[PDB]
Amino acid sequence: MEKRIENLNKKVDDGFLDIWTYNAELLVLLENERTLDYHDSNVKNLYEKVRSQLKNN
Amino acid sequence: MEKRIENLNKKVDDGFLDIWTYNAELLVLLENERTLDYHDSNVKNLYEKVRSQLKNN
Amino acid sequence: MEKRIENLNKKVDDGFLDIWTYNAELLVLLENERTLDYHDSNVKNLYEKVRSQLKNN
Repeated sequence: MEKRIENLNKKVDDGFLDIWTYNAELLVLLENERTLDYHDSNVKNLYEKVRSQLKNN
Repeated sequence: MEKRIENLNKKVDDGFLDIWTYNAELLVLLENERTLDYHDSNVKNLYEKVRSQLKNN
Repeated sequence: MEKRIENLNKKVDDGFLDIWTYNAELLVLLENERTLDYHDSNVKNLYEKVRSQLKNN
């Protein structure tokens, strides 16, 4: 019998991982082009959010 | 006893809030650098999506 | 009676669609400004992730 709640929890975790992994990859490309300055506290704040989310997943 | 569906609903809402809050913060940094022009209707359309999602959460 | 698991599954699918649609729209604006180079394999990798996610939803 289908474990509906376990499967939906796994779908949410996996989906959140894919979303935060994409956010990390875009942010590293924007920092490499220098679009955003890694020295700026507002940019550091973005980086810390993505990092926090990936370690949590 | 664990309220599994209530807890998974709270996890989804909280996760969506964190994702849309990040989208808003990146978009304001890209508009401040003028990478995207706030005058452009396609950029306004992004802004309205993030705004709609944050008010809904 | 409320179909709680069916409704939470629909909320997750719809939310993921809105998140990946936003990612696609931002990436096309950043490629149009040439912030990111569509010729770069790392940028192609972003594009393929968003594309994969939208076709799956």
